[PDB]
Amino acid sequence: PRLDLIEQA
Amino acid sequence: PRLDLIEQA
Amino acid sequence: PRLDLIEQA
Amino acid sequence: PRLDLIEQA
Amino acid sequence: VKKYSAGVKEYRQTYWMPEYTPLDSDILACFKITPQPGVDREEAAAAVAAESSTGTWTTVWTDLLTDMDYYKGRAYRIEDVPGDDAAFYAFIAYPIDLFEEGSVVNVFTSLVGNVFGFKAVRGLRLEDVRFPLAYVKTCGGPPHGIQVERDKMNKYGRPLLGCTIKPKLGLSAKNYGRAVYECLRGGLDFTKDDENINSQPFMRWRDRFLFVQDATETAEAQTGERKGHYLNVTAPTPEEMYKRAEFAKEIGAPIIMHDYITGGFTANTGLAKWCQDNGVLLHIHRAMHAVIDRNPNHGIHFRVLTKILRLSGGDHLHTGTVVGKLEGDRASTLGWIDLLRESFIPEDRSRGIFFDQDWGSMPGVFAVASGGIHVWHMPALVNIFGDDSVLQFGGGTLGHPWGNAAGAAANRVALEACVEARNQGRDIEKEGKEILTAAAQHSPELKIAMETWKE
Amino acid sequence: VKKYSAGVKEYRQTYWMPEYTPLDSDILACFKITPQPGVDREEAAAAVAAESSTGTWTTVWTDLLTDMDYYKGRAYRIEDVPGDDAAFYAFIAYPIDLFEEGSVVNVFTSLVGNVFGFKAVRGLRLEDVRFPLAYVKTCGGPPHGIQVERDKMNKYGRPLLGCTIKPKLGLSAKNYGRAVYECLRGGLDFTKDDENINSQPFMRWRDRFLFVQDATETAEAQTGERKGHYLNVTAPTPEEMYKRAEFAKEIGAPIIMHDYITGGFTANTGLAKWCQDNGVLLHIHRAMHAVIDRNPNHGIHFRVLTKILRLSGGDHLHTGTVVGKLEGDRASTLGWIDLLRESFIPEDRSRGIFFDQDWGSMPGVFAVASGGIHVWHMPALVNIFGDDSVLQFGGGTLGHPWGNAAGAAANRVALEACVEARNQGRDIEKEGKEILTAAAQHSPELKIAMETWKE
Amino acid sequence: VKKYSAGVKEYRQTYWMPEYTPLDSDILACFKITPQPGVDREEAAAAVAAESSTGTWTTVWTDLLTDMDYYKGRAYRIEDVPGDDAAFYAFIAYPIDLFEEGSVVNVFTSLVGNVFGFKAVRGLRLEDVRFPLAYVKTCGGPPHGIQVERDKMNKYGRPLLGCTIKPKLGLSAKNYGRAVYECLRGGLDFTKDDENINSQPFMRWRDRFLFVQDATETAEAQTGERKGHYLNVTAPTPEEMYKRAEFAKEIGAPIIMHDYITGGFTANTGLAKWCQDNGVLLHIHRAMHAVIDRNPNHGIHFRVLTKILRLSGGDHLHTGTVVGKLEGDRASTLGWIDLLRESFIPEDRSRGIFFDQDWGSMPGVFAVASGGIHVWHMPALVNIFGDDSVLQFGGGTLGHPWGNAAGAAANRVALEACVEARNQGRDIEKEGKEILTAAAQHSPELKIAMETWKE
Amino acid sequence: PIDLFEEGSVVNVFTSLVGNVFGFKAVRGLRLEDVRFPLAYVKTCGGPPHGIQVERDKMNKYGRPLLGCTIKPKLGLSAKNYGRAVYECLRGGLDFTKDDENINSQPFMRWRDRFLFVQDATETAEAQTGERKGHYLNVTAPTPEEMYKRAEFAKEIGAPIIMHDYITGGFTANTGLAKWCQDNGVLLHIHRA
Amino acid sequence: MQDYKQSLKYETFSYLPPMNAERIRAQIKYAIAQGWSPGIEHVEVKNSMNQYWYMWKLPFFGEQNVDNVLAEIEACRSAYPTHQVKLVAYDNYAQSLGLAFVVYRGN
Repeated sequence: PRLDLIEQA
Repeated sequence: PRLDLIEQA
Repeated sequence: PRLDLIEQA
Repeated sequence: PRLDLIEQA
Repeated sequence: VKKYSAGVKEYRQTYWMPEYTPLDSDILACFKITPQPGVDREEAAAAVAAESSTGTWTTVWTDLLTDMDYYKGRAYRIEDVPGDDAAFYAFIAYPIDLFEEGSVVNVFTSLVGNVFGFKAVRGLRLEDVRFPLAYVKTCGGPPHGIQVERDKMNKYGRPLLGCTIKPKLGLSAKNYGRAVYECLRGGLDFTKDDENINSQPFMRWRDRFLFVQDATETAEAQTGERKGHYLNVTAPTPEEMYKRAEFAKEIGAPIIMHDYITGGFTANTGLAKWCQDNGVLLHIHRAMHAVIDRNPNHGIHFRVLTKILRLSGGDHLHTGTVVGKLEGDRASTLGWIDLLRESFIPEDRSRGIFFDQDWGSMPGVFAVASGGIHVWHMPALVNIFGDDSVLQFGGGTLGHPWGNAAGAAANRVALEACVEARNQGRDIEKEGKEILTAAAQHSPELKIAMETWKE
Repeated sequence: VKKYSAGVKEYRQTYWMPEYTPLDSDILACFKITPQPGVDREEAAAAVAAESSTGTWTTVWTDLLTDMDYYKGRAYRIEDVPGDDAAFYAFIAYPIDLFEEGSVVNVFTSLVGNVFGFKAVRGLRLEDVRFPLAYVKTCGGPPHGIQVERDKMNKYGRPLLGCTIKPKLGLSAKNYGRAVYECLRGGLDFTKDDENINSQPFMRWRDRFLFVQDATETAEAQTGERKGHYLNVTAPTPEEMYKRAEFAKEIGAPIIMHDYITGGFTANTGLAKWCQDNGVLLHIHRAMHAVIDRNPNHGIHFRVLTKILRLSGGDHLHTGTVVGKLEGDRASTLGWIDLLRESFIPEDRSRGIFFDQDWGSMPGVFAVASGGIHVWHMPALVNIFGDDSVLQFGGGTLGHPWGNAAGAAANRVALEACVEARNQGRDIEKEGKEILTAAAQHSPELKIAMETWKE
Repeated sequence: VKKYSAGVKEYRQTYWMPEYTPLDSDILACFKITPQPGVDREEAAAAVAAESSTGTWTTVWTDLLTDMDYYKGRAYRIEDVPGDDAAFYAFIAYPIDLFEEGSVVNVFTSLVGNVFGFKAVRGLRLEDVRFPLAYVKTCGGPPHGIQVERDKMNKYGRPLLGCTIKPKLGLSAKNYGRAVYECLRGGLDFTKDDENINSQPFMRWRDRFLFVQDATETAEAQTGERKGHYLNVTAPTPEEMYKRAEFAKEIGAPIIMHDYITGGFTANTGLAKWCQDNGVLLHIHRAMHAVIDRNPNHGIHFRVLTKILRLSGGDHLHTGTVVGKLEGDRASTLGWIDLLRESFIPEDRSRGIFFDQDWGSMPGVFAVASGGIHVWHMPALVNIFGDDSVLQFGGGTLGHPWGNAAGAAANRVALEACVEARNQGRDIEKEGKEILTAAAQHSPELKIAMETWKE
Repeated sequence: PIDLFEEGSVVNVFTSLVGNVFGFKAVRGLRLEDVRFPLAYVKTCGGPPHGIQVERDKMNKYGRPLLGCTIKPKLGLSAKNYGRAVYECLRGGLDFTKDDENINSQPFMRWRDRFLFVQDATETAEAQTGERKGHYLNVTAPTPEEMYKRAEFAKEIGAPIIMHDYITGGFTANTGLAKWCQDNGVLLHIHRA
Repeated sequence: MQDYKQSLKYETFSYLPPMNAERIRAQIKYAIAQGWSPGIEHVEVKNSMNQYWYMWKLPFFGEQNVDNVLAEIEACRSAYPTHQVKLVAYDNYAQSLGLAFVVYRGN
C-alpha cells in the first residue's frame, strides 16, 4: 500500500 | 427577567 | 433489588 | 516585501 | 420476555408503548419521521426508540441479564405533522439512567448517533428534546449568564454592540489591533475575532492577543467605558485551547470565544468550566449549524442545538438575524431565543416548542445577532431581540466611509436612539426611519452611514 | 483595488477567477451549488469563495491594509452536475496561508462555517477537498496506521473481527465483562463499547475498564491470540477524556475508542496525539455522520469527513457496510475506502473523487464494517473490504442461539473460510453460499448461525 | 412588600404559607417543635422557616433588592404529634436555589445552623428531609454501592462478616496484623480498625497499613476467598487523610474507613469522590451519632443523618443493631435501612418516613450491624438485615475461648447455617436455637462459642 | 586564564576558541591542533556518565573488546523488521546493536514503536544466549524536550544504553543528556557525525 | 444452546479447520502473486505472543517458486520440531506483512 501509489509514481 | 417567569409562577 | 422497586414501578 | 515576491507572483 | 429465543424480532413488540406516561426525570425527544412508503408508523417510531437506546437488530441473550423494561427507550405518542401527510411526529421517552450526568456529548450521541441512517425513513428530523430539571442540574451551564455578565462589564439598559474584524483573514496582528482600537474607541462595547481566525502564518495567536489587549485597554481609557474583544481560543487540541485561554486571562482579556460545533462539545464543555473557574466570559459561535439545521426534513432543529449550548456552556450564542427570516420562521426563532434566555418556556407548537422546558436557576445566554446588518436594521433588531442581546456589525462598522471609529459611533447612535424611542413608548419598527432620521440630524456619522447602505 | 470606496459590491468582480491555475500548496474545494433561480452561477461561486475566505458583504477599508490578491479564496472553475441541471460544481482554491497548520478544525470551520446558510442557494454540498501534501505533513494523522497496528497486535492475513456488546445500554460492569469475555474467548479479535457507553449510573467507566481488562486478559490466555476491547473514552470534558485514556493505558488496554464528530475534532486531535505518545490504538466511531452526510443536496459528503478523520487521527474508522448501499453509492463507498487506506488516490469522477489526493507517507486507516450483518454477509464483506478491515458483528454474535462464544466462533469460521477460498482463487461472492455451507459441515456453530438468520 | 419600613415584624406575615403546594424541586423538612407555652404554632413554624432560610429578626432594606417570594423558605403545614400534645410537626419547603449543588454541608448547615438555639422552643427535632431527585443527582453518592461492591469482592448470597480488632487501643502494628490475620483466615470477610485507631505512638498508621495488608494477603491466599480490612484514614487534616488513602491504594488495600461526623462532611465528601476515582471501597463509621440522634425532643433523627451519608458517600454505614432496640424503635430502624438501601421509599408515618424519598439510580449502601453481638444474635440479625448487610463481631470473635480463627469460624458457620435455613423457608428467628444447635454438632468452634455467651 | 570560561561548559570554552578567529583575512588557514584543559577545569565538568570500568561491571563483560552492529539499511525498515534484524544479530553473539545515526523518528518507523520492538528483541536474545545485550537507541531529537522524552522512555522500558550525535545534536544537548544518563544509570554511546 | 469451548488460537485462519497442503499452497501462491516476499518464523510455544519470533534464515526476497517456500518450511520444522512455525509475507511497499499464518502449532 502506502508507498506503492505515491504522487511520484 | 430570570425569576419573574419561573415554573412556580 | 435496585430496579425492582423504582418510583416508576 | 514578504508577499510581493511569492512563488505565485 | 423471560426466556431467550434467538432471531430477528419486530421493534413494535417492545419499543412502542402508546399508554406510557413519561416520568418527570425522563428525557423526551420529538422526531419528525418522513418514512418510506410501506413502513408502519409505530414500527418506524419503535425502531427509532430501540436503536437510539437499548435495541438491537436481532434478539440477544444479554438483554435477560438486565431489566429492559426499566432501561429501554419507548415511543409513546404518534402525531400528524400539520399540513404534511408524508411525515409524523414520534415522541420517545428515555429514562434518565441512560445518560452520563452532565454530558451533553453522551445525550447528543445517543439521540443522533445512528437513527439518522435508517433506510426505513426518507428523512429524520430531531425537532425538540425535553431535558428534565434533574438532568439540567447536573450540567455546568453558562459560566456567568446575562445578569452576571452585565454586572461584570457594568453595562445596563441597552443591547450590547459588537463588531467582527474584517477581512476575515489576511491582517497582521498590529493592523488587527488598529482595527480593534478604532472600533472600540468609537463606541462599540465589543469586537471579535472572526471564526476562522485561530493562529495563522500571517497572524500568530500570541501576537494577536497582545496587540488586541493593548487596543482594548487604550480604547477603554479613552472612552471611560468597559471594552472587550472575543479572542478566539478554538485550537487544534485541548492543550492548545487551554493555553490560549490561560494567556487571555493572564493579559486581562475579559472575554474569549469558541466554536462549539466545529471545536466540539467536549472541548466546549471543558472551556465553559474553565471560564467559570477563571472569571472569563465565553462567547459561542455556531459554525456548521447550517449544515445540520437548515433542511426541514433531515437534521436537527437549531432549537435543540440551542438547548445543548445552554447546558454545555456559553455566555453569548450567535443566533442569526430574524430580519432575513420569514414570518413562519420568525416565530420559531423567537422560540429558541426564549429557550436561550428564559427560565421556564411553556409548550407552544406555533413556535416549535414541543415540550415544557424548565431551566430552573440555570442562567440565560445573550442572544447575538449578526450578518449583513447595518444601521437601518437597528429598529427591527432592538424590537425583536430586546436588551439582553448583542448586535454585531462587522461590515456595518469597518465599511463606513469614514472608518471604524465613525462606523462604530454611527451604530452606537442608532442603537441608543432606538432604545430611547422604545422607552418613550414609540413603535420603533413602524417609526424606524423617522427615529433614525431624527438621530442623524445630530450625528454626521449616522447620516452618511444611512446614505451608504439602503433602507 | 487601490483606493477605498465604501458600499456594497458584487462578489464576482474579485472572487471569480476563471483563468486561475491552482498552486500545489492550495487547498481546493468542490461544492455542489443548487442555487435559487435568478442568481448567476459565477456570482454564487464567487459568493461562496468570498464568504468562506476573506470576503465581506460590504467593502471595508481594512482590505487595503493587506494584499487581498494573495490571501483571497477564488472560484476558478464551474462545471455542470451530470444529470442534474439545477446544480453545478464550483471549484474554489484557498491559499494554504489561510489555515492554521495541523488544524482540521480551522480548515473545516472556514469551509463550512457560514456558506451553508446562504439564501442565494437552495442547497450547498461540499463534495471534496484537496488537501495538499504541504498541509498533510503538518497534521498528526493516525497514531499508528494499518501496518503498525498489525505488527502490534500480531495479526496478519485476514480482516480483523469485532463485536459491539449489546444491549447498547443497561448492563452492569461485571456482566459487561462476562459478555466481553465470552466473545473474545470464542475467536473475535476485538470487542467494543457501544458509542453510547461512557459512564452511566448502571455502569461507571472505571468499573467497566477494570472488568473488561480482566475479561480481555483471561480470553487472551485461553486462546493464545492477542485480544482487545475498544474502551470508550468519550467524555464530557477533555480532562475527563484524558483521565479515562490514561487509566486504559495504566491497566494495559491496547485500544480505545472515540466519537470524533460528537466528541469533537479538538478532542479527537488531542486524543490522537496522546495515543501516539502512549502507544494506544485509536478506534474512531462516526456518530452523527448521517445528520451531515446523507442528504445529497445539502451537507458534507462523507468522503470529506473521511479525509478529516485521517488527518485528525484514528487507527480505525467506522465506514458502514456497502452491502446495503446501491451500486451507485457502492463506487462512492469504495472511493472513500481508498481515501482512508491508500497513499495516492487519483481523480475519478465515477467514484466521486474530484481531486488527486496525495497522502504521502501518512499511514492508512482500518476500514470498519458493522450494522445488521451476520455470517451470510461474510463473503461480500471480505470481497469488498479486503484484509485491512475490521468486521464487527454485534447482534451477529450476541444473538447466536448458543451464546457469545459460539457466535464468535461461527463468525470466525465464516471469515476464515471466505479468506481461504479467496486465496484459492474462488469468486467468494458468487460461491458464498457454497463456501459457507462447506465450512458449516465442520462447525456446528456456523451451521446453526446460518439457520438463525436468512441468506 | 414593595416599600422599605424599618423595624421588627412578625415572622407569620411572610413565612407561614398554609396554602403553599411544594414543588418537586423543593427540599422539604419536617421539624418536631416543642414550643414554650405562650408562643403560637404558626409563628414558631414561620420563625423556623425564616431563620433557616432568608429571614431576619428585623426588617432589612436589602430584601427589596431581590424577590423574597421566590427565595424564601415557607412553613406550609402544621400537624399534631400523635400522643404528644406539647409538640407539633412543622413542614417547611425550601426552594432548591437556596443550596449549593452537590453539598450536603450547605444543606445541613442551613437547616440546623441556628434554629436549634431558639428561646421560643423548648426543643427542636429535625425528623425528616425530602431531598428532591434534582438535588440528589448533583451529589456524588456512594462511590460503588452494594452491587458493585459484591462484584468487586466476588461475594454473593449472604451477609458479609466483619470484626473490629480489640482492644480498641494499645496493640503494636505487628500484633495488630496478627489479630487481623487470625480473624481473616478463620472465615471473616473483613476486619476493621477501631474508630479510635488513627496514628498513635503505640502504632503509627504506615506501620499498621503495611502489617495489615500483609495479614490480608496471607489470609486470602490461605482461604481462597477475597479479604479486606477497613484501614482508618480519619486524620487531623485533609492532606493527611488523602496521604493515608493513597498509601492504602498503593499497597493494594481494597477498603478504607472514615468517621463522617467527627471527621466531618467536607472531608467525607472529598474522600468519597477520591474513593470513586481510585476504586477503593469506603466504610463509614457514625461516631457521635448518639450525641445528636438519641434525644427524641431535641436533635436530628438518625434517618436524616442516613440520607446525608448516602448523598455524601459511603459503601457501608454503621447502623447499630435492632436487637437491642424496642419494637417502637425497630420500625424506625427498618425505616432508615430502607432509606439506606432502597431506590424509592414511600411515605410511611408508622416507620417515621414523613416524605416520599426517591433516590433514582443512586446506589444503595451496605447496612452494618455491630455492638455486643455474638453467635446467638445471628438468626435475628440475618432476619432483620438480610443479605445486603455486614455483621461485625469484634468481641464475638476475639473473645472466643480458642482465639480469633476459631471465633471467626464459629461466626461464619452460624451465619451460613442461618442463611441456609432461611433459604429453605424456615422461620430463622423462631427456630434460631434449633438451627444453631444443629450447626454446632458439626462445628466444635460454634459449640463452645454458644457456651461462652448466653442465649 | 581559567576565569575566562564558564565552569563545566565545553560549549563556552569551545565557542571562545573557535568563534571568530577562523574567519581572519590575515590567515589563509587556521587549525586548532590541541587544547590543554587544566585539572582545575576538568573537575568542573561532568565527564562520562559511567566510563569503561563501570560499564564493564554493569554489563558484566570482561576480557575482550565488545562487538556491535549498526542495523542496515540505514533507513527504510519498519519497527518490527528493525527488531527482527536486532534480534538475529544479538542472538548470534554480538554484545550490542545500534540505531543508525540517521534513525530518529521517521514516517516509516516512529521512535516509540522502534524502542518497543528493539527492547523486545534485546530481551529475547538475552534470554536465549545467557549474555547481557543492548541496543543503542538513538535519542537525537529536534528539541531537548523530545530528546529527554525518548531517553526517559528507554529507561522506562529497561534499555541499558542510548546513543546521541554530539556535534549535530549539539554540545548543549549532549552535556544535558550525559548528566541525565549519570542520574538514571543509562550508558551513553556518542556518534561523531 | 451449545457451550463454546475456549482454546488458544493462532490468529489469521486459526478459526478455520487446519489447512491441508493444497490450502497452504494457495495462500503462498497468493502472496507471491501480490509481489510479497515469503518468510518463515518460529518460536517456542510459550513465547507465541512475543513481537519477535525467531527468523528462519532470511525472507525469501524475490522468491517466485512456492515449492522452495514449502521446502524451507519443512527444513525449519526439522530444525525446531517443537516450535510453532509461521509463514509470513513481507510487503515492502507498506513495510507490513501482507499475510501471516501459523502452519505448525508446536510441541
